[PDB]
Order: sequence, then C-alpha cells, then structure tokens
Amino acid sequence: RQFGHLTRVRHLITYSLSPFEQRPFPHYFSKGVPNVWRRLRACILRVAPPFLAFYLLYTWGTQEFEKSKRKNPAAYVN
Amino acid sequence: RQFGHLTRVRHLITYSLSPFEQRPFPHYFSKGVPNVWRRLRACILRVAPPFLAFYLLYTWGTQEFEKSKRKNPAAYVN
Amino acid sequence: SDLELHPPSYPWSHRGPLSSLDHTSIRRGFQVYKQVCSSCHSMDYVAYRHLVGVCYTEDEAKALAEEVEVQDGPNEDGEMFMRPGKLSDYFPKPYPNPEAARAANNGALPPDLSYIVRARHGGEDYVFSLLTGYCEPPTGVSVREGLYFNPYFPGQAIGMAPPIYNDVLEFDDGTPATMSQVAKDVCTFLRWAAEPEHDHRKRMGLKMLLMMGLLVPLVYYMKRHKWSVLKSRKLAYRPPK
Amino acid sequence: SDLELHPPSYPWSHRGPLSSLDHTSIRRGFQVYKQVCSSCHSMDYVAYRHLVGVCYTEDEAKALAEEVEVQDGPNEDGEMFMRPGKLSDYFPKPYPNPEAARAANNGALPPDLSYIVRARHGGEDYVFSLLTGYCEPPTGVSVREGLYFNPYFPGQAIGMAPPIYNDVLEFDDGTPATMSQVAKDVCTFLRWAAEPEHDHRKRMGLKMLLMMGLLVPLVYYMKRHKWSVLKSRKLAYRPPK
Amino acid sequence: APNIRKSHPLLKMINNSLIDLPAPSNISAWWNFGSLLAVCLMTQILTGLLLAMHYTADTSLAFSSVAHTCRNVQYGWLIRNLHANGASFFFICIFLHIGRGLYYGSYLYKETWNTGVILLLTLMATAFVGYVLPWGQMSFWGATVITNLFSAIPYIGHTLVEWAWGGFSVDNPTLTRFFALHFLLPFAIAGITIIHLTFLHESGSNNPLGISSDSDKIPFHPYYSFKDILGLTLMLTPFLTLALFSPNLLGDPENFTPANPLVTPPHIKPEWYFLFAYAILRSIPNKLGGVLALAASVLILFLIPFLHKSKQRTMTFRPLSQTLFWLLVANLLILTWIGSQPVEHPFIIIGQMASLSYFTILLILFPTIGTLENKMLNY
Amino acid sequence: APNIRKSHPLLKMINNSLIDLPAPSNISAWWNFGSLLAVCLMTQILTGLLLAMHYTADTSLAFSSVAHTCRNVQYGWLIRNLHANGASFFFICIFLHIGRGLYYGSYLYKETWNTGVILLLTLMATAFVGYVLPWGQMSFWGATVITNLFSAIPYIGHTLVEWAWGGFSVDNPTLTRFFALHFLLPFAIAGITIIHLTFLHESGSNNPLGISSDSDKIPFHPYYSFKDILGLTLMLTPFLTLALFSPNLLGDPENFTPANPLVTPPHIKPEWYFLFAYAILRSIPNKLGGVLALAASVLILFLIPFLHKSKQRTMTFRPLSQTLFWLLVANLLILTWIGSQPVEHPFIIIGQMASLSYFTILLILFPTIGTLENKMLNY
Amino acid sequence: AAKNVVTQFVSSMSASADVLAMSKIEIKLSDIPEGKNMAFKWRGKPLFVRHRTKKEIDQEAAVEVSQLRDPQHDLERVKKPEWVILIGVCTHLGCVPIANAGDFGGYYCPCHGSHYDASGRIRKGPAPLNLEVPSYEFTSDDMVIVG
Ligand code: HEM
Ligand code: HEM
Ligand code: HEM
Ligand code: HEM
Ligand code: HEM
Ligand code: HEM
Ligand SMILES: CCCCCCCCO[C@@H]1O[C@H](CO)[C@@H](O)[C@H](O)[C@H]1O
Ligand SMILES: CCCCCCCCO[C@@H]1O[C@H](CO)[C@@H](O)[C@H](O)[C@H]1O
Ligand code: FES
Repeated sequence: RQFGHLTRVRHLITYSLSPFEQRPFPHYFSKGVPNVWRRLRACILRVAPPFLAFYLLYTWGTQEFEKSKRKNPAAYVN
Repeated sequence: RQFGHLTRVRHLITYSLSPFEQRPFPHYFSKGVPNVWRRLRACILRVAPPFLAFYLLYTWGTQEFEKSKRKNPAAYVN
Repeated sequence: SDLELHPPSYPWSHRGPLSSLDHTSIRRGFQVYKQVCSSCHSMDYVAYRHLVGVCYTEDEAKALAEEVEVQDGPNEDGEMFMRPGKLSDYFPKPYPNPEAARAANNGALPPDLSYIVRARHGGEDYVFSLLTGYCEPPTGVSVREGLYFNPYFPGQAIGMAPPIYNDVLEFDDGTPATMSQVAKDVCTFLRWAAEPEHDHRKRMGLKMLLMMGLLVPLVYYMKRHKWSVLKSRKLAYRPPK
Repeated sequence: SDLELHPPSYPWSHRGPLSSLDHTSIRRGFQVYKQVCSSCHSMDYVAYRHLVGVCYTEDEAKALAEEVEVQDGPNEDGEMFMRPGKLSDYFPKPYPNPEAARAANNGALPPDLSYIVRARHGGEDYVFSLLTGYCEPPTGVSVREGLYFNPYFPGQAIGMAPPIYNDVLEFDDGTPATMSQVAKDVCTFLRWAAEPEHDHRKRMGLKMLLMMGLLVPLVYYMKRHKWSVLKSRKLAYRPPK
Repeated sequence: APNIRKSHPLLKMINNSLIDLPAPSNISAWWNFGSLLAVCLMTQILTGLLLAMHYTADTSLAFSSVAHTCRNVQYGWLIRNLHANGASFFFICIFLHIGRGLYYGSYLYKETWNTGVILLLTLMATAFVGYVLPWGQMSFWGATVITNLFSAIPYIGHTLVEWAWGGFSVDNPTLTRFFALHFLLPFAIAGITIIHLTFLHESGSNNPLGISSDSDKIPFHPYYSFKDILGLTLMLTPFLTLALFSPNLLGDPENFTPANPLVTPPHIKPEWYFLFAYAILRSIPNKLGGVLALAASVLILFLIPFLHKSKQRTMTFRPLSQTLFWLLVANLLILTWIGSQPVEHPFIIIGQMASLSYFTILLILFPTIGTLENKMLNY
Repeated sequence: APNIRKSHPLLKMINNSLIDLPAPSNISAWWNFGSLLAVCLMTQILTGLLLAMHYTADTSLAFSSVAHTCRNVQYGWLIRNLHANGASFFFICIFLHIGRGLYYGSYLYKETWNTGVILLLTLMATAFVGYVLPWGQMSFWGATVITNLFSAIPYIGHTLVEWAWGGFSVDNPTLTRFFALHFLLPFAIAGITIIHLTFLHESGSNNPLGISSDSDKIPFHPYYSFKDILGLTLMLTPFLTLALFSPNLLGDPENFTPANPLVTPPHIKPEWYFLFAYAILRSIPNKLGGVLALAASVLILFLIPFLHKSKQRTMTFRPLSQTLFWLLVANLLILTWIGSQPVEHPFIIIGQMASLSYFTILLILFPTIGTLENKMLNY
Repeated sequence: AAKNVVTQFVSSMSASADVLAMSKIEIKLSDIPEGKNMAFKWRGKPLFVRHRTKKEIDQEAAVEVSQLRDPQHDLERVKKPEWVILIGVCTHLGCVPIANAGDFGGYYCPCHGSHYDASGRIRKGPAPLNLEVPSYEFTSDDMVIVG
C-alpha cells in the first residue's frame, strides 16, 4: 500500500510549524516531566507486582537451598 | 510486463490442434532432415573458415616448436 | 556435601573500569612464575616476545629467552636437536606430556595457567585466596596421602602443596617478598597473561563511553527536531454542519 | 634441452570405460609394493583395512598388519612405545622424516606412492615404462655419481637404481615373476591405491549412461509434444479490405 | 518518469521500503527492534566472517585458533568480543521483538508472524552450533548433552543423533559440519528476513492503539529513519559498555578449558538465552515428554494467533490481560533462573510450577480472560 | 482474488517468473544457458556445502582432509568430482551465455547485462579462491604467482598483496581467508543473480530475429520449463560422462603433490577457463601493462554496449559481422591454446598477435564493419 | 535417479570408513588370566576386561539388588562368570575407575571417591549408577567382540 489510497478522510484541518520556528525538547517541566510521572503512576501497579512477586520467590528459593545444606545442631546430640 | 498489454494486434487468425490430435516429431524426412541440411549448408561457409584457420595455426605452431628442439645435422660437421 | 567457601574480594589495582594493570607488579609476577611456578605449570600461549614493551625491554627479554633452550625441527639428517631459545619461542613446558606430569606430581595434573584467572570463578581473588590460604583440616575431616587441605579449593584437598612462603625468591626491584605480597604480583601477572588486551581494551572503553555520551544527545536532539512538526501539530474538525 | 621421451601406451586390463581393475593382479602388486618398494616408498593414505574385500580376506589382512609393529600414544608414564599393528593402521613409513630418507637414498627423496599414478603424466603407462626401462646413456651424455640413466625420466638421471629384476620375489599364486610382468601388477596396484573408487565409479558410470539414454528421449518426446501446438500452428491475415 | 527514484527497478525497491513507506505516526519505541534485529544481523555476519578468517575447524586446532586470534590477530580480541556479546544483544532484541508483537497483537498479521517464528528457530540453531566452535568444556559438553537429547525420539532416534554429529560422539566430524552450518544459516536468516518484511509490507505496520492508522501515516525516512538510528545508539552503548568493560560478564569460565572428554563439568547448561527452555525441559521426568515440553515451549508461538479472543487487537485498553502479560514475562524470567540452578529441591518444584504456569497463561488463561474481558464491555 | 496463485505475496512472485511469464515463442536453444547457469549454481553450493563439511583449512590438514574425504567419506569421491568438474560445466555455460548475448545484442539491455558482467567477475574470483583449498602444488604456486601480480600496481602495490594474503607469502593465514571467501562469494552470486533476472524481467526476453516479440508471446511454464529441463539433461549427460569416466581429463596432475615451497613446478598455469587471459597477460612485456591487458581482457565487456552501431540488434541478417564474430571466438580459442604453452618462439608471437586481434575485433572492427554494414543497406 | 543422488548425499554425512573402523573391538580372553584387570581403548574410552577368581566372583553374587542405588544382579549383567566387560568411565562425572582397588576389590574412581565392586556395581561415592556395560557378544572361547 502506497500514499494516496489509505482512507476516505473529510473535514480535518491540521496546523503545524517548521522545525526551525519551534523548540525541539520544549517545556520539560510545564508538561514534560509531569506526564512521565503521569505514566510511572499508571502502570507501576500493573507491572511491578508480578516482578516484585518473582523477586520474593527468587530470594526464598536461594535462601532455602542455602539452608538445606548447613547441618541441624541436633542430627546428632550423641 | 504481463499478459494483456503487449501490442495493438489486428486481423490475425491462427489455427492449431491439440497435442493429442497430432504427431510430436513428425515427418523426419518429408521436411525434417532436409532443413537440418538446408542449414548446415547455409553457415558452414561462415563458421567453419575461422575454425579451420585456427586449426592450421595450431598445427603449424606445435610442429614448428617441436622442430626447433631437434638438432641441425650441420651445427657441427667438425 | 556440595558445601564450599567463596573467596573474599580484594581491591586490585586493576579493577577500576578505567584503571589498567600495574606493570611494575606484572613484571614482578613474571618473576615468580618463572622462578617458582614454571617448574610445574605450563603457559603455552604467552611468549617472551610479549614482555617486550609491557614489563621488559627488548634486549632485556631477548636475554631472558636465551636462559632456556628449546627442541627444534629436523637436522640435515632428520633428528630433533636443542638450542638457545629466541624471542619468538613460547614459555617452556615443564613436562613432555600430561601423563608425564601426572606422574611427577603424584597423580594430579598442574593445569596450564594461560587462562587460569578466567578459568575459575573468582579469578585473581580466587587464585590469591588459594595461594595464601592453606591450613589444617577442621575436625572430622581427614585429607588423604599426597593431598593438602585448602578450604578455598573445592573438595578442600589439592594435589598442590603450598607453593609459596616468605622469600623463596628475591624481587630484584627491591621489594619485601612476603608470601602475601609475592602472591599478589603473581596474580596480577596471571591477569595480564590471560588478557593482554586489558589496558588497551579499557582506554578504548573510555573513548567509547565519551562517544556514546556525545553521539546519542546529538541524534537525540536531531530526532526531537524532525519530529517536533508532529509533537506540536494541531488537529481540528470542521464539518459544514 | 627441454627434450623428452614420452611413454607408449599399454592396453591395461582396466582402461575400458566399463572395465574394472583385475584384482588378482592388484593382489599381486600389493605384494611387490610390500616386499620391495615399501622399503623406500611411503604410502600414507592406504591401510590394511582397505585390502579387506578387494584383494584380501579380513583375517588374511588382519594377519598381514601384524607383521609390522607401530609406534603408539603415551604410556601411563608418558612415552612412545611399540606394538603389533592392527587392521586400522596405515601402511608403515620407511623413514621417520624426509631429510632422514634423503640421507639414506643419496640426497634424493623417494616420493610417497599414494597418488603417484596420477601425479605424473602417463600414470601407469609412465611408471611401467620407467620401471622396465633403464639402459646405458647415449653418447655425449654422462650421468653423475649416484644417479642412473633412464630415458623415460625427465633429465634422464634418476636417484633411483633399477628396483626390479627377474624374481626378486615370488608371486605365491604361482605366477612367472619376470621383471616386465611383476612391474605390470605393481602398476595396476598403484592405480587402485590412487583411486579405490575405480570399479565402483565405473559401474556407476554405466548406470548413468543408461539413464541419460532413457531420460533424455522421454523428456525430448515430452518437449516435442507440448510444443507441437506451435510447430504445427497456422497464421493467416484477413483485413476486411 | 520525473522522480527517477520511483521509476528505477532497484531504487524503487528502496524508496518503497525506507522512504515514502507509509508508517503510522504513533509508532512506539517498541517498534525499534525490527531495525536493531536487522542491523544486529549485519553486524554478526560481518564480525563473524572477519573472525572465521582466522579460525580452524579441527579438534586439534579449534580452541587455540580462537586463542591465537585473540592474542595475535590485530584487534582480534575486540572482534571476538563484539561477536560473542553480539549474540546476546541479538537475543535480548529478538525477545523484546517477540514481546511487542505478543502484546499489540502484531501476530494477527499471521504470515509475517509465522516467518518470524522461523526466524527465531533459525537464529537459535545458528547460535547453538556456533558456540561449539571455540571447543571448550561447555562447547563440547553442551553439544554432547543437548544433541543426545534426540535420543528420546523412539525408534528413528539414536540413529539420528548418531548421524547428526560425526559418528559415535561429538568429535571432529561434527565440529566441521557445525562450523559449516554456522557459516551457512546466518545467510539463510537474512534471506528469510526479506520474506518477513515482505509479508509485513503487505499490510501496514501495526500500532500501539491497535486501530486503523490510515487516518494519518507518515513517510518513514524523514522520521523513522532518524527514530531508529537513535534507538541504534541508545541500545548499542550498553552493548559496548558490557563488551568493553565486563567482556565475560555473561560467559561461563569453564569454557576456557580446552574440551576434555574425561572431565564432565558439574552444572552443564546452555547459554542464558536457552535456559528458560532448558528449564521446561527438565520439568517433566519422562525423558521423552521432556523433549516435547522443550519443543512446545517455542513452537507454541505458532498457536498464539489462534488463541486471540479479545474484540480488540492490542491490549492497551485491557488491564486484566495486561497483568496476565507481565505475570508471564516474570514467569519466563523465573524459568531462566530455575534453569541456571542445579536439579535440587527448592528448585525442582519452583521449576515445574513455573513451567506449568507457562503453558496455562498462554493456552488457557489469556484466551479465557480474553472473552471474559469481552463480556465486561457488553459484547 | 480467484486464482489464489496470483494474489499471494510469494506465489505471485513465482507465478510471475516461471509461469504466466511472457516469453517470446521463437526463443533459440542458446537461451537455455541462463537456466543451466542457475541450476549450475544450486549444484555447486550444494556439493560444496556438503564437501566443506569434511574439509579443514590449515596448511597441515588441507591436502589430506580432501584426500580423506575421498577415501573415507561415503560417496565422498563422487561429491568432490561433481564439484570440481562442475566448476567447468559452470564456465562452459557462462561462456556460451556471454556469447549468445554478444550476438543477439542481448547486451542492449544494459542493466541486465552489466550485472551479468559482475556475475562473471564474481564467479571467477570464487573459482580462483577455491582451487587453492586442496593445497597442492598448483593450488599453492598458482596462488603465489597470480596474487603477486598486483605487485605491479605502483606504490600501493606490494602492500596490497602483502596484506591480501596472510603476511609475507601464500601461507596458512591466506588458505583460511581464501576458504572463507570461497564459502561466502557463491551466496553473493545467487544474491546478484536475483538482481540480474529482475532487470531482465523489466523488459521482455530478447529473441533471435531481434524484432519485437509482443506480436506473440507464450506462457513460460507450459513451454520453456519443459524446454529447459530438456536442455538440463542434454547438457548434464556429458558433464557426468566426463565426471564419471575421465575425472581428471581437465585436471593438472601436479596438483596431486602436497604443496611444497621448495619445488616450483615448471609451467605454472591457472585453470583452463582463465588461460585466455593468462595469455593476453604475458603478451605485453612491461609487467604493469600486462596486468592492465589482463584487466581489460574482461572489463572490456562493460564497453560492448557502447560499440553497437548496426541499425539492427542481433546479427542474424548481418553476414559480414557474422564471420567477424566466429573469427573472434576462434581467436579466444587460440589464446587459450597459447596460454597452456611455454613462453617460447613459435608461441610468443602467435600470442601477442592473437591477443592484438582480440582488442581490435571488439574495439575497432565490429563497430566499423557495423556502420559500413549499414551503408550497404541504404541507411 | 533422485532416490539415489539424495540417499548418496545423505550418507556423505553419516560416519566414514575411518570411523567405522574403530567401531568394534576384538579381545583375546586367554591373554588375560584370572585375578588381574586389563585396560583397553575403545571408542576413545577405556574398556575393562577382568578375569575373576572365586574370591572376586562369589563375594559379588550374594548381596541384595533392592539394597543398591542402581539395583542390578551381576548374573543378569553377565554372559560368562570368569568375564567382566565394562565401560571405563565412572557414572558420577565421567572419570576413570582404578583396577585392583577400593573397599570392594574391583574398581575405585579417585576424582570424587566412587567405589565399585568386582561386578562394577556402585557401592561408595555419589556415582548415580554402576559402571556401564557395552553392547556385545562372544566370538569364541578365547575371542570377544564388543560393539
Ligand atoms: C606458582 C606460585 C603457582 C601458582 C600461581 C599455582 C597456581 C595453581 C592454580 C590456580 C591451580 C589450579 C587450582 C584449581 O584447580 O582450581 C594449581 C594447581 C596445581 N598446581 Fe599449582 N601453582 C603454582 C605452583 C605450583 C608448583 C610449583 C607446582 C608443582 C611442584 C604446582 C602444582 C600444581 C598441581 C599438581 C595442581 C593440582 C591440581 C589438582 O587438581 O589437584 N603448582 N596451581
Ligand atoms: C617398487 C617396485 C618401486 C616403485 C613402483 C618405484 C616407483 C618410483 C616412482 C614412480 C618414482 C617417481 C618417479 C618420478 O619422480 O617421476 C620413484 C622414485 C624414486 N624411487 Fe622408487 N620405486 C620403487 C622402489 C624403490 C626402492 C626400493 C627405492 C629405495 C631403495 C626407491 C627409491 C626411489 C628414489 C630415491 C626415487 C628418486 C626420485 C628422484 O627425484 O630421483 N624406489 N620410484
Ligand atoms: C532476526 C529476525 C527478525 C528480524 C530482523 C525482524 C525484523 C523485523 C522488522 C524489520 C520489522 C519492522 C519493525 C517492527 O514492527 O518492529 C519486523 C516486524 C515484525 N516482526 Fe520481526 N523480525 C525478526 C524476528 C521476528 C520474530 C521472532 C517474530 C515473531 C515471533 C517477528 C514478528 C514481527 C512482527 C509481527 C512484526 C511487527 C508488526 C507490527 O507490530 O507493526 N519478527 N520484524
Ligand atoms: C547469525 C549471527 C551469528 C550468531 C547468532 C553467531 C553466534 C556465535 C556464537 C554463539 C559464537 C561463540 C562465541 C564464543 O566463543 O563465546 C560464535 C562463534 C563463531 N562464529 Fe558466529 N555467529 C553468527 C554468525 C557468524 C557467521 C556468519 C560467521 C562467519 C561466516 C561466524 C563465525 C563464527 C566463528 C568462526 C566463530 C568461532 C570464533 C569464536 O567463537 O570466537 N559467526 N558465533
Ligand atoms: C552465474 C551468473 C549468471 C546466471 C545464473 C545468469 C542467468 C540468466 C538467466 C536466468 C537468464 C535468462 C535466459 C537467457 O536469456 O539466457 C539470463 C539472461 C541474460 N543474462 Fe545472464 N546470467 C548469468 C551471467 C550472465 C553474464 C556473464 C552476462 C553478461 C555478460 C549475462 C547476460 C545476460 C543477458 C543479456 C541475458 C539475456 C537476454 C536475452 O537475450 O534474452 N548473464 N541470465
Ligand atoms: C560458485 C560455486 C563454486 C565454484 C565456482 C567452486 C569451485 C571450486 C573449485 C575450483 C574447487 C577446487 C576443486 C579441486 O580441488 O580440484 C572447489 C573446492 C572447494 N569448494 Fe567450491 N566452489 C563453489 C562453491 C563452493 C561452496 C559454496 C562451498 C561450500 C560452502 C565450496 C566449498 C569448497 C571446498 C570445501 C572445496 C575444497 C574441497 C575440494 O577442493 O575438493 N565450494 N570449489
Ligand atoms: C560508537 C562509538 C565508537 C567510539 C570509537 C572507538 C574508539 C577506538 O579507538 C581506539 O583507541 C585505542 C586506545 O587509545 C587505540 O590504541 C586504537 O588505535 C583506537 O582505534
Ligand atoms: C541422472 C541419471 C542418474 C543415474 C543414476 C545414478 C546411479 C548411481 O547408482 C549407484 O550405483 C552403484 C553401482 O552399483 C551402487 O553401488 C550405488 O549404491 C548406487 O547408488
Ligand atoms: S567423576 Fe567419577 S567419582 Fe568423581
């Protein structure tokens, strides 16, 4: 598929300025950084969980394995 | 380029028969072999020459080289 | 029991990402390799030639290869013969073949140290700990004839007897040859011997980091620049109603 | 003078495109290789194992490898030692190394005969002629100390003395061992030794020729068949005028 | 024609694939991996070729030919490193590439997705047979254990492995065919990679919001060319940092010991990018089923397109399955872990559990949470 | 769409290149060589790959690895033969392929013809570096003499050869890079071979009478597929007869002696398919010019399209140039001869004469007899 | 034609003449008298053939199979009583066991201490199984072929 036969579009007016008449990385604070946060706090509660969960299991696992090696002070009290 | 847009053709009528209603290698003598000859005798006189020529030169060359090795009965008659 | 003790972790002079090897120490190490290890441990991939320009002078190294003679190609009559080693010869092998060595070191086989530092987990930290670390086996544990207890070694029984005590050799640069100290240099050597690139590879790493630093922001600004025409764009719907 | 004499051309029993090697003769040859040539000429690529099923019985060949002992891998102490050759060993080398051989055959070096037959123009025709063909040098021509005139050999001076006269050995199959005759078998051997495929490669060539014979005419008839629709076709021009 | 860039039989191919090519405007950064994957390939083939020029494929010269290449061949060390580490950059990318597609339903473009699976299989094989080449303990032992697996295949089993490699065991006759295979496959990857992009180009490129992009596309070049080159550097910098500061960070030391058939190392395990499956392999005891689990762990990808139920393509507006998705990656991540560990108690369990939670999330949860998620939208 | 063979992104590629493809009806049998050339390639790459799986690229194992392949590897002997002899089938065809084009003016399709020249150059290189592999006397000496040629290139000369191969002389470090190069190039041939056919397909296929075929084309498959397969067997039978009855018919015996740097054979000459140029090489004494003559002996092909003057394309109806053409092949045939001979009197002359008659027939006669031939037709 | 060419190429992949050559091994029983353990090379690994005396034999046949980690009746592992044929590789980590040694008068692997009996059965050490017994048969009273 090429250009000129994608869709039946009507009544949309767009306005844009040359790259040289504007700023590249504008308003890092006014709108920039906020949205970055507007995002970290939007998925953290959806992504983090299973990862955190994984972690606990990784730890439990390693710790347990590393315990089942050491001897029990009482396997021989005689 | 595909089929259906090759050329502006008009007024040619062709007739052909299924492969099963005719003979494959027909009239080897009636027309077959003659034309083969009608051809050998049509280019022989155009192709053969330079090849024949080549040959002579090949022979001359090999023969001469093979002669310039042997001694001349008179390089020493003393 | 698959129970083991893991080496600590020393602040080697060459662990910094941008810190190279201390060649003065490398130089030393070479000496302890040559004067003590090289009698059991082969180092097939390094050769005198390498020392040149790194921890030894050309002539200096040339004379150091002479000290050893090597077996060389067929006669005019077809037989093996000896001769003073050149600069191009590789460090001598202590034994003609493995089985030959296994029989000289009571069964065990002293590994070639060419890549040792990277053939064991821990690298220098490991080797060091191992060298300066033998001691009597703990109670209940008994090592067999010919083996020597060393906690740092898996199984705690090494076919290798403590190879390094105070002195044993004398660093000529004028350095207090204490076991601990001597083992350090041997390790920094083993490092170099395993990856001579090291210093080169890092100076390079520096130069790469600075390019990434400079290159990405540029293309970032550039990417941001072309795009702006969209990021800033503004739609509007105007049906004639 | 780049002047040379070229071998004739004998009707070998194996020159036919469809004719294989005469194994009874091959068998013989092996013997002359083994009992006379093998004392100077190496044949590194063939091994007893090959004789099996071609000109010798398994057991027969097994016992033939025994006759020779071979040098084999390190001890339990690491040293080379000898032992009766097995079926998997390759024909013995007469000398430990080239220079060693050059010194036993007055400078010259007896080539390995593995591919000789195809390493020289003429092949068997050549080798044969060479073997049964020494004679006194013609007048004006003088060969130096240690070399032997042979017209068939470029330079006419071979470091090889006539290696084959009547008898010298005794074909056990019960065959009149005349120089000429013995040299024939040695040649048919050299052939096999150079390309063991031979017989297989030809029986195969036969089968291919018959397929080409059958396959092409079919596809020819088939090609001719589809096309006919054109070859036979008929045009006509009919403008309404 | 005027342009003379849209008329020429070859340029027209380029100006239609890297310029003038209609790409959606809202393409996410996750789409930067196809690019990377491709350049990742150019890179391997290069460094590899250049590295193959110093290698010898023979039991007695392999290990040292590589060593020599590093100690003697100018900048040889760097080239080896890049190639080795590159293998990983390659998989990390191919894994993020799969991901993006799995959760933007890119896979609905079946043909372009099926070839992609073939790309993964191929890229694997080439990387398995390629690690043997250096012929170190793991190279050898890895080859011997992993290849011998086919042995489970009943009947026509042993005879396959026994032919696969040399004759009776991973020895010289297999290092050679492996080297050859390694040299060949990458070019086949590139070949197929073309077919991949072809099928792709048939339809547009998918996008994050999963709804028709026709509404407003943008010329690839002016934009995406820049976009990707940015990604190239942003991802290539860590590659090099890793490649130049911790060269062996991801490489088993045991593979610095020339292969020796009389010393099987403890803990024989394939490269990390294979672990997840190595895990699911030793999850089921019956050797046969084990292979099947292994085979299915990857081949399942062919089924993904038939397990899509959402009335929506991507899962941007599908919070439920969204956690399912991350719960899944986490799962693979765990399998990886379990694979690097010994076959002992704390693990053995966590193993077959995770392994089980793998096939369920793909086979049964996803599709189910899928429809259920539809009812909730009144559909 | 209905057909479902003309709609599918991939089949459509095939059904448009081996079926439904418009081919002239009067295509001659000379057109059967493109086909052959292609299958000739598939064959090499196959046998080669399969043969590479038993080779070792190292001064000390090369020669015997090949020998071993023949004595030990099942059907190994056959595979080597086919591959070796195949090299020739390849050139014989590529030479008849050039021919046909030279005299049907097929070359007027510039782009499709220029790539073809690149195909020839490539196919050569791959065959030069490929003959060294067996490492026999000629393999070695041929490599040493032919490579050292660049030495003439002033200034940046010696340094090229001296880098080209290993370090100071054809030794191990070059056998490797040659082996690698040999393995790589064939795939590049196939790559380009695609571009070749692309450009071709742009226009139709030319034909013997050199006049528009549109008047009546025919579906490739029904016809030409059959036609070519016929050619395949008719030409493949001699290949095999030669390959199976006189395996060494075209192979120098001197190359059965393991390479030895202390014995330069007398009469060092490259394979027959190179001779013609080897001749034109030693035609001009000044070493430098010699290379140039050599380089120009092939590169001249790039100029052919600019030396066409006839108002007609083919030279069917051009009896004069027709003899010129055959007088030319005969000429190449002679150069071949001269090349296999020593550099001595009877030859040395015939050599530079033929060599001179080569560049004149292409550079000056042809174009001239061309226009003159036009006047005679009242043009 | 195709059937052939295809299969021919499908063999130039299979093990070659030089390999099949070391495929099978012939051993003379008579050159190995009772009491000693002989080591041979087969498929690149040591092949153990030991002639057993009353002491070695009987002491080995009496212990219970269900008491072993690798339950195996020696007489269900052998063809001839005076003959023991074993793969010279410990089942633990690929090492080589020693002749005339150990707590069980058979073989002992010094790498991690695996002890085997004169029947080749695992008794001491982590070794998961008994030494492996190669596929084989006998050729005569003094001849044996393994493989
Ligand atoms: C010289 C100071 C020296 C060094 C350095 C050294 C190192 C070394 C290492 C790291 C090992 C490998 C440990 C491992 O397997 O993980 C090792 C092993 C052996 N060595 Fe050693 N060694 C040094 C010197 C010597 C000397 C002087 C001898 C010979 C008298 C020697 C011998 C051995 C042997 C034997 C081993 C045992 C290996 C085993 O598996 O038991 N070493 N050494
Ligand atoms: C045994 C009957 C026998 C054969 C057969 C044989 C052949 C042979 C050939 C074909 C050559 C090569 C000729 C060439 O270079 O073109 C050759 C060369 C030498 N031989 Fe020989 N030879 C046979 C036997 C023997 C024997 C018994 C000896 C050693 C006592 C021997 C030696 C040599 C030597 C030396 C050469 C000379 C090579 C040279 O360049 O002069 N041969 N032989
Ligand atoms: C080495 C092989 C691969 C390369 C070089 C490759 C390359 C590409 C390229 C160039 C793109 C375009 C940009 C993008 O959308 O990311 C692409 C798209 C795609 N690839 Fe791959 N790919 C590879 C492997 C795979 C794999 C394994 C899969 C399948 C599991 C896959 C699935 C896709 C799909 C579905 C698209 C994306 C469509 C979209 O969402 O817009 N690719 N790939
Ligand atoms: C598809 C891209 C490729 C992948 C995924 C890949 C992967 C690998 C791997 C995993 C290694 C092992 C590195 C190590 O020893 O730690 C390797 C080695 C090797 N590869 Fe590749 N490779 C690829 C392409 C190539 C190609 C096409 C060549 C050259 C034609 C090549 C030649 C080699 C050689 C010679 C080695 C041995 C040297 C060495 O390992 O250092 N590789 N490759
Ligand atoms: C290995 C490389 C080559 C292959 C596989 C190849 C293949 C083909 C194919 C498939 C055809 C179509 C059938 C035909 O017209 O003969 C073709 C056409 C052509 N090739 Fe090649 N070609 C090769 C080398 C060359 C060379 C060296 C030249 C240039 C000097 C060349 C010039 C042409 C041209 C002009 C056409 C024929 C157009 C016509 O007369 O109809 N090709 N080639
Ligand atoms: C373009 C097609 C090819 C041509 C023109 C070609 C030509 C040759 C030549 C001239 C030889 C020498 C035969 C002899 O020793 O007399 C040869 C050898 C060899 N070629 Fe090729 N070759 C091609 C492709 C391949 C490929 C792609 C492979 C495998 C990947 C390959 C691998 C080898 C090997 C291993 C040898 C050495 C074994 C031998 O010479 O018998 N060849 N090739
Ligand atoms: C993509 C960013 C690439 C960064 C450039 C790589 C720089 C490599 O630079 C290298 O530095 C070494 C140390 O001085 C020199 O010895 C080498 O000759 C030089 O090539
Ligand atoms: C294109 C025509 C191909 C012809 C078929 C090739 C036949 C090869 O046939 C071969 O014949 C040998 C001799 O009996 C047998 O030993 C081989 O096993 C067999 O494959
Ligand atoms: S490897 Fe066998 S007991 Fe240790």
